[PDB]
Amino acid sequence: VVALERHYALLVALARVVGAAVTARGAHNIVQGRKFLTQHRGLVVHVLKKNAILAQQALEERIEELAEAFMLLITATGFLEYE
Amino acid sequence: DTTCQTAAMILLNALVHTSRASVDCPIIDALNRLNFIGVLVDSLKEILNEWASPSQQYTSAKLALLLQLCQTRQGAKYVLQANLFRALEQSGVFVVALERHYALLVALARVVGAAVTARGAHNIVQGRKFLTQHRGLVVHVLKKNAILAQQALEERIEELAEAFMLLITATGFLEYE
Amino acid sequence: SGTGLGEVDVDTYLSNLQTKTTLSMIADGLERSARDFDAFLEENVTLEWEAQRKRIYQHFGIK
Amino acid sequence: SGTGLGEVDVDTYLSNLQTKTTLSMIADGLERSARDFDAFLEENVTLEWEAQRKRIYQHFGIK
Repeated sequence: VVALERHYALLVALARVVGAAVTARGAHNIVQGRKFLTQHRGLVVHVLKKNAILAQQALEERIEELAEAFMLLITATGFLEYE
Repeated sequence: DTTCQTAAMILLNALVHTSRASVDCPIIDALNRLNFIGVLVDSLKEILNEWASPSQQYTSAKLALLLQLCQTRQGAKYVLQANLFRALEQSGVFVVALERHYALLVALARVVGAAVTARGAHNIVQGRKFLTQHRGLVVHVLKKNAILAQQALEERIEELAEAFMLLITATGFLEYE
Repeated sequence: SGTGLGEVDVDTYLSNLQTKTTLSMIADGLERSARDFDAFLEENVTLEWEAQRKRIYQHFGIK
Repeated sequence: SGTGLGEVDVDTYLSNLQTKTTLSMIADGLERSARDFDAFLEENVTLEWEAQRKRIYQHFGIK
């Protein structure tokens, strides 16, 4: 249970760097964000649906942060408009 | 109707399948002229709402059909022009209950994986964006693989993990680093 | 004995028959589609680079 | 009593002290970074659209 928690910790770190970068400059980086979600589609869907004893709470906490990380990139990149 | 649309969707799979065995096909061409491929890709949106149950089995035949068109060389032309990358993004899709979840991701991954490696270097530009925009999620699957319900769930992980791997080597994401 | 022992009626018997036929048809179609996809993948991957495609990633990504 | 009872030596005592100090420093740094990131996210999300950002996806994607 502890090994998996460390795995998500790495994905969260990378997701935050990419998420904050796209929403930093503006419409000049949204073109890249859409490709990241489209090229890696499906993986994020599993995380956004999972969230929707000590080690268990720690693991679930990372899922909440990981799930909310991509959500920020979606609303910031405007992937909904692409459909 | 719920059963007519299901049987009709599965029927088209047999027509295109047996036609290829007979590099082009007149059946797939007719579907494009009738605006069937167009409306079909449009229905891909909000797939999460649709997905034993009658609605579940119906979607299986739907995504299964699209996977067949992405195997022939001519399908990449008509399929790519439908702008399927933007259709699967609006839906936000990216022990037995979990198994069904991966089954949907595999179906979508196969359609996208086979489509990029069908035409050539004209679709690799889109594949890189899908992996970069959705990075991290695939990393969890590729690392997971590396009683009855358990084996069935793990089997989907192997197929899902190998699905993206084919797109990577076919798209050339390693060169981008 | 007779006149009913864990049995059903004709109106329900025909419905159960139709449901079983439909379920069997759907299962056969799904299995055939899966087998065709597996054969296609085996034919496309048996060309070359069977283990390198995964070795490159295992070397690039975290093992 | 004395002369040793589940005790250690000075050479190992100083090493354990240094290791504990290093681990505490690393833990404090990680906790401070996490707290700063959480505060930044709270400041950036408290502007508006707190629940809509997830509702749009719950309506688009499969619930």
